[PDB]
Amino acid sequence: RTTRDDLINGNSASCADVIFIFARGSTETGNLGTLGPSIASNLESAFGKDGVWIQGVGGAYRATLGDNALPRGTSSAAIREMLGLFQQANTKCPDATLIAGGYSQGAALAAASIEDLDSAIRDKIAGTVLFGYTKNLQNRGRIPNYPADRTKVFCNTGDLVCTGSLIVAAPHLAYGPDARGPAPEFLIEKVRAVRGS
Repeated sequence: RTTRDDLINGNSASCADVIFIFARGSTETGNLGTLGPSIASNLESAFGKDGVWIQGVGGAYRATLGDNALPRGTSSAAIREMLGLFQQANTKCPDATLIAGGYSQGAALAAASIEDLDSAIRDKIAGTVLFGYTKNLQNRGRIPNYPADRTKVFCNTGDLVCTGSLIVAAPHLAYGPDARGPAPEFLIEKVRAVRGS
């Protein structure tokens, strides 16, 4: 449900082919929040339960609302936590294709982590999805040091955080349909583009 630790719990001897690391929004529960479970269900349908590991960013990432105001849109401790997860994936399963995503503060977290990542690991992330991306305007719809063709941003009209503000309006809470369809569609397509099928 809202908590998935497939990478942490996973057996190195039987690595999944695909590893998905997702960061939840502010004040959300577990380590997947409101959108992560929907994406996970569809990924499992496409790759099979044993074909993909779903890993939420928990630990030091408290998803504290106030941290949206920090320089990178999240805390240093949260960035360290997500970086460590990408590092764990790379060490535990060097041949797995990675995919990532985040919502709201988690989208800023995903962008900051990917920017700081060792390039050899960053280059293994086949696709990244960002919902209600709080640094959308500041970063011009991109994740620094990461290609545009591997990035998909879902920013609703009227979602003020996509337009340089930190005000939470109704459109910021309307990403359900995207998480159920286009987001997993994009991730599956990007994985198949490099892995074949």
